[PDB]
This record gives sequence, structure tokens and C-alpha cells, in this order.
Amino acid sequence: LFGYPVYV
Amino acid sequence: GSHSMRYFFTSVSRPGRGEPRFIAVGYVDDTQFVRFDSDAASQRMEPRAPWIEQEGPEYWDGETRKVKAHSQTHRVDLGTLRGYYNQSEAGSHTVQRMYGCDVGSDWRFLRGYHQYAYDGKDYIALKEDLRSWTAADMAAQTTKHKWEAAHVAEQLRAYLEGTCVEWLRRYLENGKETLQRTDAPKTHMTHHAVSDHEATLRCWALSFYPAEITLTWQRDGEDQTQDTELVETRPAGDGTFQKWAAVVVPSGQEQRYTCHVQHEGLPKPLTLRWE
Amino acid sequence: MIQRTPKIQVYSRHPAENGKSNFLNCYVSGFHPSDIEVDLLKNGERIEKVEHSDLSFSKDWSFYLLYYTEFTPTEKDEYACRVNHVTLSQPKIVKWDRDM
Repeated sequence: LFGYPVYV
Repeated sequence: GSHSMRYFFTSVSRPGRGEPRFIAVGYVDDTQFVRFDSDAASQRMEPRAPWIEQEGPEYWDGETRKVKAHSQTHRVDLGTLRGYYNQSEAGSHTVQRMYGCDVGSDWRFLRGYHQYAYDGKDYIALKEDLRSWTAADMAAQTTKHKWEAAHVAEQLRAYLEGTCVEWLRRYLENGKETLQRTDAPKTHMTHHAVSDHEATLRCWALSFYPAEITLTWQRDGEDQTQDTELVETRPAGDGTFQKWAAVVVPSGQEQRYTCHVQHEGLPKPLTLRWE
Repeated sequence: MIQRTPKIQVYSRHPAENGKSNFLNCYVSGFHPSDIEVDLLKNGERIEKVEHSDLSFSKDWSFYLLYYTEFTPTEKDEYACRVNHVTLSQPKIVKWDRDM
């Protein structure tokens, strides 16, 4: 699992 | 041979009926190994495969933590997108995200993925070069700009080329019996009277793993592609898959037809014939 | 907005053999949006203890779910899968055929 926040 | 690791995320807004529904699942090849359901009681990432059940609390708390975070960012995305498309509040919409890595037969990094979809159509994808983005909508542009400016690709590349791959081979070794196995198909044929001058020959392939498989019919060694009924490969529920291929044979012509099965669990391809 | 019809297949996990334990399956796939109503029927009535896989999707984004329940096929019992989805004017019923 990627551990960093990503927002469109 | 080659292997993959993939995480799937689905978030669906429930206008008025509470928070959006969020479901996450992770797979290694065709074997699912974890899940998270926002509507479930645990509120924890849970095991779906025997081998990952022994990980340790450090693993489970960590993954439950990162999956909750994904839940939250998707909850915000639903709002963001609604704006980008000037969409109503009463509407239910869907955001999907998939990311993962592939490694070749040498178990070395081969390909990484990271992509989003809004209401069933492509929204934005990380290109194979893992350094640039592919946006379709005009809306997708805004997101593409955001990520290029915040350097999102760089972070995902590092993850897809390192972390993702290291855990893939960790699971491969730890789940060796399950993941590095191969279940050859158990085949058989059926013959049923369609009329007085035709019969349907259905060639079966059962209990096989992985899902990839080639199942065809030939008439005197010639392709019958357009004259074959092929069903989609389906899951049996126990970790194996099933599939069939049927052709209508003009009476007295069974000997002309051969069924061919290709699967990596077979020492060599099969050539079946009703006889 | 995109709406894709679900493909439906109803079959058993193991080749059916009267009197022997098995699992009756209903695989729904290629659909969108995700809400879908799936029931397993015994001689027309709804079966109560039916479970399903965790929601997942293919590379084209379309969804797929496996609904299943334990059962022992007999010679006279009929089984079927009744699906419903926004793309279907009415609930679609597909009968279980031992040879499909």
C-alpha cells in the first residue's frame, strides 16, 4: 500500500 | 514466471444515506489476499488468503492505517470531482483507483501502474515511463497539473519500483505453496442432442490456476473462432477457475473436431477429441 | 453516465453429483455502476445464507462479484440466479444447468 496522501 | 501485485479501490457516494461506501482489495496474480470494507464491523484491513494470516499486528495495524487514509482521500475526491464537473449533490458517483507492479520471470521490476476512473471512464493514468500523466477530460487536466506541480509521479515511481516489488517477492516466498503453484485444468467433453442433424460439443476446463488459459476448437485442424461459443473464465470459489468452449457439429462429423487447451500447468498442450 | 449490463453465469463449484455437497455459484461481471441485486433461488424461493466476494473490477473498470452458497444437488431441485441492476428493466433470472 502506498503510504502517501494523493488528492485529485 | 511473471507475477503481479495489485490494489483496487472503489468509493461510491451515497447522497443523504451517510458517508460514501469504500471497498479495497489486494491481489497477487489471481489470488486475492486482503480487503477493507467501510460498511463492515471491524474497520480493519483483513486477510483473505491463508498465507497472509500470519503477518503480525505490526503489519495489520500498518495496513489498516494506510487503507483508512485511502478511504479518506477518496471521500474528499468525490467532492472535488463533483465540483470539477459542476455536478448535482443528489447524484451518486463512483471513483475507482488501481495501482500495482509487475515483475518478470527473473522477478525484477518490469512495469508499474497507477490510475483513476470516475463514473466508469478513464480519468487519469500514470504513463509507463512513470514520469508523465495521461489525462482525458478537461477536468482531468486540473488534476494532472496539480500532480506534476506537487511531484506525485516521483513518489509513486519510487514506491512502484521499490516497496511494491519487495513486498511482492516477500509474499511470493511466504505464500509459495499458494502463489507459486499451478493447477492444470481437469478437462472433459459433453455431447447433447440439439436436433436430428446437429449436436453441441462442449469442451470443459476446470480446477485450474492461474486464470490465464487458451481454449479453442478446430475442424480438420482449422480455426473455428467465429463458430465457437466461449464463456468468460469464471471463479469456482475455491481459488481455481473454470471455462468452456462449445461448437455445433453437423451429425457424423464429430471426428473432424479437436479441442485444444493451453495452460501453464500442462506439461504440453492438449488435443481432445470426442471419440 | 456509463452503464454496462452485467453478464451472468450460474454454476456449481464441483461437477454436480446428486447427494454430494457442493457450492451453487452466480458470477456477475462487466457491470457498472456497482449497485446490483443478486439472489440465489431454490425452486423459485430466495435462499437465505448466500455470501459474496469482495467488490473488485477488471482493467476496463467494469465490476465483478461471486455470489455463492453451500448445497447438495438432488434430481428434482431446481436452482436459479435472479439479478437486478439499473441496466435491466426487470430482474433477470438465469436457470442453473448442470452442463453449463
